[PDB]
Amino acid sequence: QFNPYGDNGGTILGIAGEDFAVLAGDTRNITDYSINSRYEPKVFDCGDNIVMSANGFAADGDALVKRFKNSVKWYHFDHNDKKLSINSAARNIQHLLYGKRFFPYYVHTII
Amino acid sequence: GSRRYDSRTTIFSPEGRLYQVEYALESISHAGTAIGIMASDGIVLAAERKVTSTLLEQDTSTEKLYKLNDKIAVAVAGLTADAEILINTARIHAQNYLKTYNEDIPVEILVRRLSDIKQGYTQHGGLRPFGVSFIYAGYDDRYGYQLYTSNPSGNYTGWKAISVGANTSAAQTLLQMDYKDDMKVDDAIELALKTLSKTTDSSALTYDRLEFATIRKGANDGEVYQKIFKPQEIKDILVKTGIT
Amino acid sequence: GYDRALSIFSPDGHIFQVEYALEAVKRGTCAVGVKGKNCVVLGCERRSTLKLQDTRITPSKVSKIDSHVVLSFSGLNADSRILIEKARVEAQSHRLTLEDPVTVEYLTRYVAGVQQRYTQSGGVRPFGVSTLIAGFDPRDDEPKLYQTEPSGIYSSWSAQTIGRNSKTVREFLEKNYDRKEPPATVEECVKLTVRSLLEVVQTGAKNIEITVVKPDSDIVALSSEEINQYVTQIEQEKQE
Amino acid sequence: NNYDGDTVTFSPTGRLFQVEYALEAIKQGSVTVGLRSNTHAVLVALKRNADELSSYQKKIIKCDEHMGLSLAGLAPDARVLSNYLRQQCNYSSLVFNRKLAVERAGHLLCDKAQKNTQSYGGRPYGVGLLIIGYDKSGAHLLEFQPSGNVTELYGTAIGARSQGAKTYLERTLDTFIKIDGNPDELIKAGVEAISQSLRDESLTVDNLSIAIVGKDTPFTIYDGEAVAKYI
Amino acid sequence: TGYDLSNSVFSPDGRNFQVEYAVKAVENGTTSIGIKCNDGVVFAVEKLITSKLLVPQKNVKIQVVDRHIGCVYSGLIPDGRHLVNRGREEAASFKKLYKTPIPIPAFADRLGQYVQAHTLYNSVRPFGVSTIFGGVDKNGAHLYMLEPSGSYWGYKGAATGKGRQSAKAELEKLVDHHPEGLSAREAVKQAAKIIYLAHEDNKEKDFELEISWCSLSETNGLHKFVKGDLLQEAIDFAQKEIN
Amino acid sequence: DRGVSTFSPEGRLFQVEYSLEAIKLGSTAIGIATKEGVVLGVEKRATSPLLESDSIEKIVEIDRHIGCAMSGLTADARSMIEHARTAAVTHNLYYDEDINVESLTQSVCDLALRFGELMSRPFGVALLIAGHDADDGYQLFHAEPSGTFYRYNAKAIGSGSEGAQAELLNEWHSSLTLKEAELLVLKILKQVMEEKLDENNAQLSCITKQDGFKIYDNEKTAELIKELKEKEAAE
Amino acid sequence: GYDRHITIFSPEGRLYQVEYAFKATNQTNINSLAVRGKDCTVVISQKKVPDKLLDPTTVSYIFCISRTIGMVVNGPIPDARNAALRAKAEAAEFRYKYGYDMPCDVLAKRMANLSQIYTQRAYMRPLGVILTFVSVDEELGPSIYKTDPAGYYVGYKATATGPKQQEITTNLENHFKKSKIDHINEESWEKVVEFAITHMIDALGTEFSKNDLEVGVATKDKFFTLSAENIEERLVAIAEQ
Amino acid sequence: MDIILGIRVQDSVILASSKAVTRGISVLKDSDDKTRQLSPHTLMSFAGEAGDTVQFAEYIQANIQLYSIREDYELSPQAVSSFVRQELAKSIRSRRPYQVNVLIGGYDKKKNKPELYQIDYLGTKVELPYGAHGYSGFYTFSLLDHHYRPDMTTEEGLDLLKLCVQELEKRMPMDFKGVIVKIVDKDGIRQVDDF
Amino acid sequence: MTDRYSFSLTTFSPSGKLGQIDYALTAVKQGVTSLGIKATNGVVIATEKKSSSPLAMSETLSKVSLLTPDIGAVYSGMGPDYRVLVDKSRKVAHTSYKRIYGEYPPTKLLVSEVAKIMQEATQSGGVRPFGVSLLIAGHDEFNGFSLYQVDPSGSYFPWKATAIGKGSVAAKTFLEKRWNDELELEDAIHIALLTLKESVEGEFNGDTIELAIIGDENPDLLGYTGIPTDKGPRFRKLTSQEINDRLEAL
Ligand SMILES: [Cl-]
Repeated sequence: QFNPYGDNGGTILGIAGEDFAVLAGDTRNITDYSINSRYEPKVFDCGDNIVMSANGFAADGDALVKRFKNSVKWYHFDHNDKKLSINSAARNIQHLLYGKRFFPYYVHTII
Repeated sequence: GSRRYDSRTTIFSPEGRLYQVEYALESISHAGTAIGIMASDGIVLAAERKVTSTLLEQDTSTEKLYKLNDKIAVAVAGLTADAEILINTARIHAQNYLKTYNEDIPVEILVRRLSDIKQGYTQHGGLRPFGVSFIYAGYDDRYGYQLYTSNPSGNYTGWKAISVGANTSAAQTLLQMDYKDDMKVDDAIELALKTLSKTTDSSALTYDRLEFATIRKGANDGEVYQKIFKPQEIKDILVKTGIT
Repeated sequence: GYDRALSIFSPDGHIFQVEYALEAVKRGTCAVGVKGKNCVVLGCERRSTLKLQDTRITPSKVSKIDSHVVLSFSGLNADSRILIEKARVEAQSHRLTLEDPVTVEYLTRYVAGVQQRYTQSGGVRPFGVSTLIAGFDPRDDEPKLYQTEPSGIYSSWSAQTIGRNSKTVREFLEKNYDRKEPPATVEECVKLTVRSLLEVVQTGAKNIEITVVKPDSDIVALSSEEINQYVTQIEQEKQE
Repeated sequence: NNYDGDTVTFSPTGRLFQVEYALEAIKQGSVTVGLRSNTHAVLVALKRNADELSSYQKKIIKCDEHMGLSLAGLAPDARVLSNYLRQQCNYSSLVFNRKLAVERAGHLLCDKAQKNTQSYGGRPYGVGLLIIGYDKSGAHLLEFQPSGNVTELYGTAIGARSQGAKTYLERTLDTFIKIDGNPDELIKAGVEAISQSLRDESLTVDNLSIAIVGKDTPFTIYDGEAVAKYI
Repeated sequence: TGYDLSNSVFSPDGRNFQVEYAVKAVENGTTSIGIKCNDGVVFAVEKLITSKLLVPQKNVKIQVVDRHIGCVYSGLIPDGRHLVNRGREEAASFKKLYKTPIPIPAFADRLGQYVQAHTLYNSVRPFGVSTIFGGVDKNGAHLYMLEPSGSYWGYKGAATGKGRQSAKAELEKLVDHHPEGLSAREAVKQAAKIIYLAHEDNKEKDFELEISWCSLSETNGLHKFVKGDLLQEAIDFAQKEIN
Repeated sequence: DRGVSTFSPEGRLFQVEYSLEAIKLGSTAIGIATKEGVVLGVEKRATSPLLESDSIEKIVEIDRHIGCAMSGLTADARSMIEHARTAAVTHNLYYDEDINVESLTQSVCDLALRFGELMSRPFGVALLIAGHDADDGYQLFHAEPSGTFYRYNAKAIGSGSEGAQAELLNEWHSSLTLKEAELLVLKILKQVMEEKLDENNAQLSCITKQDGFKIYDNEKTAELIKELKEKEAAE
Repeated sequence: GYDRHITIFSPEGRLYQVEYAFKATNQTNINSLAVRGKDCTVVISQKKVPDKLLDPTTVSYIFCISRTIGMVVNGPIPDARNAALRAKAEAAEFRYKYGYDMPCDVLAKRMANLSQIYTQRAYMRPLGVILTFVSVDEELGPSIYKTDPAGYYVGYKATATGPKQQEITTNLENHFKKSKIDHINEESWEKVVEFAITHMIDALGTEFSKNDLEVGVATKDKFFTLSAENIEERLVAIAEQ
Repeated sequence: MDIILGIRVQDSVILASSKAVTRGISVLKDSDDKTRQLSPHTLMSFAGEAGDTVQFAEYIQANIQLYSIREDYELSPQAVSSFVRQELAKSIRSRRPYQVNVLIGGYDKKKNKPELYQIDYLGTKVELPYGAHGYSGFYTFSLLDHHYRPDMTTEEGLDLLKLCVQELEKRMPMDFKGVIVKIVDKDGIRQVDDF
Repeated sequence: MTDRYSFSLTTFSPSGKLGQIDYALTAVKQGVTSLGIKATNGVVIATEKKSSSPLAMSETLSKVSLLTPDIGAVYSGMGPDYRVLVDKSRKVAHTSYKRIYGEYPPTKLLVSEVAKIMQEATQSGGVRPFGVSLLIAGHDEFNGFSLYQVDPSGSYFPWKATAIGKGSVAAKTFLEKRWNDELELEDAIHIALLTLKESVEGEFNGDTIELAIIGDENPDLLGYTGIPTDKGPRFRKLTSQEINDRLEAL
């Protein structure tokens, strides 16, 4: 039977300071016991000073980042170029994820 | 587009009338008269067939009087084809109620639903209304014997005695004159036949131009019987009251 | 599906099908609502060109939407059944989800919304009906009377009338109803309602229907004799 | 006359009057100008108010980082059409990782407008559009008419008294086409162009709207104090 | 009367006036032609230069369907684009199911049936274009012309637009003077001459010439636009003949 | 007849133009924007004295930061308000923030041209939408059945509009206090109204950043009416 | 008078749109004729190619519907090709559904039923065409069945259609009065084609070159059209007698 | 859910229904009323799947109340029971069937007779002198087969019911936290508070 | 595109008439005469075969059609409309009856279904009424022999004997003089041929006349043997030769 999920490994980490924040992630991408790439970035600048990573199943990770990046674009189009605040991004990403509640994005997401 | 050819069947006149309903009523006023009279021990239905030919098969015929269930019948004035569409809907509705509640449908409930269907054709869908007026005669254990009428507008009302179709104005005046509340079925039979005889556009009322039916409790104990009269029985009842 | 836009704007900014629906209301039998200090009374004209009627079974002019709210109307009778049915269904649906019966304002707002929808939907004509909706909110003793019309607008009234010759009876009510002192009792409210109909009706025989709604689902319809006593009493005070 | 009831009817001389009436709504609209060099493309628009208490109706809309347009006529119709362009640009990016060619953008608008001119019940769009962009073949300017006709130009103008600017640009053609690597000069030429369409009114600070896209410039709009430089 | 107010209504003659009215829109358009040759077809069209501000070579009117068919039309340009979009859909579904690229007669009937369908109902408008189209398939070269009614035939030469009669006369001379056949390169030159000669009926605004061709030997059976040296050579041949 | 989405020879939509005539028959509504808030006022216009005037609802809340006034076929406004409220609440659910006043207005205006042969006809009501957001501060918008909306410093709609607008042109300046705006709405309403203005046939409301959208009591408006009459007599 | 624009009854019980579709039938100014032999069914039609720029091989009003059925159309080519594509599709589906080739008369009935629908349904116009179907049916033998915009259809001993149809019809009637039989008593289809052209020449009063005619022939298990040279061969044979 | 019982006597129908609502290893409530009044003289008790029970009960209640308002009339217990049966008979072939078992106790005012109907989730209807759903029947039916008489008074019925509850409290594995008892007769529906 | 005609094309005029139905009856009046006569042991339906051309084979055009083995139909008015009605009628006898009860519908009920189809063409969106009147003759075990007329409105009436179309007025009067309740099937066939001759102008033989009967079961026309309860169709079309035999003793 076809299994629509896979595991691409890797790990990510976010820490916040007083006037800054970091989002780190290793660049290794794997399936089973093989290395697919030694440098495949999974931390992205999404605009409006928001960085994002969706780690786990890379196909779902990329799909989510792609949809959120597109969401930032349309937020500007619909609300007079207003900056998307981090709290508003968080709420938006919840709806992106929960919209696939019964066929989930197989990822841990950090912004 | 097709807007050009749309009659707009469901609109108001400047006076606030529905053109198509009014014109359908005008159509019905040329159909053969039908009379319903409600007595204390039963109901009479009497209707005049539309100008008959001598080669028409009179016994195997039905044009005016139709059975909806064992307790309810209707007299028809208007387009027969339109009436059968509605009669079949009414027959199914009765069975739906019986299937749901295990009790025969109360007369008004059946009358309301049939009248509601008519109403719909006057408010939405762009279709012509049904050119039919019904006289409903029936019995249930809540109100006993009941007469109703409905017309193309989907409006319905209850009656002690009523006529539909041709010469209703003259027929109603005659019924209003000789009707009284303590009346019996056999008296009502006579009144019905006498009224048609005086309002008819024919030369003389004969058995072959009539349909007749009674709804009595004249079965055996606390139950109701529908009697759609055979040709010979109409011939006899016409002699018994001395019309022929 | 039949799609035609039947209700549209004319050059002067009128929607004629809505306005012609008001003419159907003007043709209907007169209906009046008067609210007292502790009640609302709904009075209705019944035309007398129809003798040989059976009043046991003939549809009554005032309908119960729930045990605490009533609806009367003026206009096309067949049209009103559709509004009443929808209102009754919404009444039960509200009790089911909110666990509380409808307020008279809410029930009125729903009925008016239905009417409005039929003024800008394709393939339908507006309702040829205006309604008087009266009752008492759950656990409340303040009387409520509302009026709706084909356009969809609705409002609250101390007393109001609709139907044929309603302008005559409105005139009567406008000088005979004191806002500072509404009919303090049931008897006073029924009388002022019967008086207002007698300006327009004819004989006070089987021409007038009266329904009284009191708080906590207390609705009763008066009989001929009960109403006839009001008719008899009013005429004797008039000969003065 | 008898043939203007809907878009689906041809007149005896082969005209579509509903489309022509839609074209008329553009003519009543406020003037907007478009022009380009080999490095940049510039939109200039005169904005219109209801009175002295109202805002000035925005004429310019961004479609992507490399594309946008200006409008003359029914503004809601421009919103529908710009939204369609935003989606089409977006589809090209998400599916093909490709910036939509300004030429394809024109073909897509043509075909969307056309469908509204051949079916019953619909109506033509009542707005004209000037689309500017910078893609893999350099700077571009397009003119959209709701008849479906889209045209690529060095410069143009649509709206009331657009003929003044259109004549000016026709004279200035050899000058402004070679304003390469100089944004402020290409705008100056466009601001002088739109000045040939003014009557009794002159360009003020809450009246003028300028947009620019080019080689090293994302599609960006200037309003208010940012256009004071050009008056 | 009123028979002409609604598409698909027969007049007492047996005519569909709305289609005849669409034909008037075609007669108002610029001239376009098609010349069938030895092993292919050549298409050319008149592009009126309305203003100095039009970018030369950059408002292309001839359109390709699949990789082997070319289409040109006169009249309402958007209507022509709609027809080509459908043509491309038809050709794609034919190639999907049957593998082989759509034959020209097959493609001709696809457009024909689609245009004919827009004369069957009052809820659609007829097409405001006559379309000249063709290419090379397994049976050689084919040239077609399709009209608003849905009527189409195969042609040795075809012309439509404001200068159709001038162009038709010029086409008939070529058919008479070359019974054996015209070469692809010759037909390109002749197309340029005919467009210049047909421009006399539209001579207020000067114009821009656009040519394309499909030839088994010259373009390998694929549709290509004529550009650069071959275009200027064809323009010069035409300029020499008008003087 | 003719199509509902037909253009006139002058390039305008018949049904949209005709709905604008319906709005001219409506009761007057006025809005004034200040740096201290936006004031919304309407003429109630009861058709009969027996009608209980406080049941006339022509000023309406969309969200805490956005209010709305109406003029024309007011029954048409119900679904517009329902949409506006859902749009506002939905945006807060999706983005954990208040929706911009302009974005709300654009959403309502998107419904407008969704008619044809979608609803059967345009709306017969104009809206004045007033609110506050952090980006553009206090704002007043006029939303029409054409689908068009303009931002206004002050605006009147309805039967008395062209006279009231000319008055607003003279009176408005960029330094008006909220109290000054309140009085100005009352003054101009009293001018264009048929019957004599009081607390029962006119209604005031405002939106401020601090307290949000508030409809005034009949007691509060009555005192502003008294303050206005005294100030006009005082010179 | 909108009863003349769509297919509803006029006060006299007529359908004008159907009547006007009949007039569209003669718009091409072409006459067609069909006859039956012992073994075959021959249909002939005039071929008028006025424009010198036309490719004459693409101008045709005879269609091969199936391997066994041929159809000639009287009426404008767009409607003609519309009818032909539907007929082809219908005949193909019949074979797939029922396991045997669609008979000429059954296809005729089916196409006549479709035409009837356009006379009753308002949104669809009638096609301005008359369709003559020919075959050698495996049960009924040589067959001619003809359809019109009214939805009428019937079988024929022989038939003609077009502007000058009455002349050809009476000419054929007079021959069958003389011969006393239902068909052309001839062995080869070649001579039945010759009979067809001969009697068209007499009735129309015109001479034909090889490019003025169009010929379809139905035999057992195939219907085919003739080339210009096949017709020329046939024209020579008539002249030499 | 769990225990619902019904006894029809000379002049009334008595319904007893357990008060516990248990989820997992916790009794979440001990005062739950597993009943709805459908009309003034008709009461329905219910047991089965969580959520399903109350949802079905209230849905039926809304429909009967709607009927009452429309016709200004009270449906007979027989008619109501047939409506309820049909709804369950529909449900059993749906994508997700209602897993609810009901008892309907009513007093027919036209007949002046008490009536008790037992209907399971499949839509299996029977009229009975006494009824039970679930495991309760396995103790109560035999008990009632012995002690029940058709002419008993409401008081005799209540004592007969006490005997059933006592047996269930002795032999049933689970603590059902007692019963709420309601009587349906000519005067309508009333609740016994001290049981 | 799509059928935008979702509204009625037949509507009531101020006088109450339904225009399109009236005009459909006018089309029936123009139609060629057809008739039906009911005997004690059968029913006969007859009509003239109006040939459109002498080159046409009028055998290929059947005006009298079998609907069920015991029911036949003939018409006056528009042929194409009749043809599709026969298709629909044959199907509805199966779908709404035979596929449910395993037997053919009684005449009155099949007639009822055809009448419904014709009524709907009088009310539904974007259609004109059918331009035909039908005469349906049939037999069934519990009703015996019967004859019905169905009009464009959808109305149907049972007849002892009647005619429709061109010369119906004269033909009905002729039938009134000749019909009695003791007519045997052969006597009814004789009267049918006499009545038709009055309305027919040209040739009057078995090739210009179409005639069918509803009579005894025909085991020879069943096509199989072995089931005692299946005894064959009561509908039979008289041959061209069978008509000429009766035209000599006329
Ligand atoms: Cl068929």
